[PDB]
Amino acid sequence: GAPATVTEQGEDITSKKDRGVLKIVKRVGNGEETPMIGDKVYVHYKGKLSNGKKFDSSHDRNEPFVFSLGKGQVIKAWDIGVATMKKGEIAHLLIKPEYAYGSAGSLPKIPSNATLFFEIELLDFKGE
Ligand SMILES: COc1cc2cc(c1OC)OCCn1cc(nn1)CCCOC(=O)[C@@H]1CCCCN1C(=O)[C@H]2C1CCCCC1
Repeated sequence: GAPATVTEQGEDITSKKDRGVLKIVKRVGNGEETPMIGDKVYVHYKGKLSNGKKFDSSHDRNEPFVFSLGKGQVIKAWDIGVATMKKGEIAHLLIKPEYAYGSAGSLPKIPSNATLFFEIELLDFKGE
C-alpha cells in the first residue's frame, strides 16, 4: 500500500536523519517557493493510523484545513513536512511516533507509539 511504498522509497526529511518523517511527492506543485515559518497554510488531507484503525479527512468537512506553519499547531511531522511542499503539490508522509503523538499517544483517539500516514495537498500559503 501507500504506507509501505513510503517506507521503501520515501525521502528522510528529518534534520536528525532518524527516518522519523518519510516523504514521497505524488504530484509536483508550482513555482519555487515553499512556506516559511509563521505563514498561513491551506491544505486538504487524509490521514490514518498505519494500523488503519482510525481515518480522518479535511474532505469530511468539504473545507480546507488551515494552520500557521511552525507554531506547533500541528504535530512536529507536519511542521517539518508541509514546510517542504510547493503550492499545488500532493505528498505522502509516513511518521514515526516521536514526530506525532509519542509514547503518551492521544487516547482514546490515538494509541501509544502510533505510526501515522497522511496524504496532503498544499492549496496555498500566505504571509503572517
Ligand atoms: C489528536 O486529535 C486529532 C488528530 C487528528 C484529527 C483530529 C484530532 O482531534 C482534535 O480532529 C480533526 C480536527 N482537528 C485537527 C486538529 N485539531 N483538530 C489539528 C491538531 C491535531 O492534529 C494534528 O496535528 C495532525 C495534523 C493535522 C491534521 C490532523 N492530525 C491528526 O493527527 C489527526 C489524526 C486523526 C486519527 C488518524 C490520524 C490523524
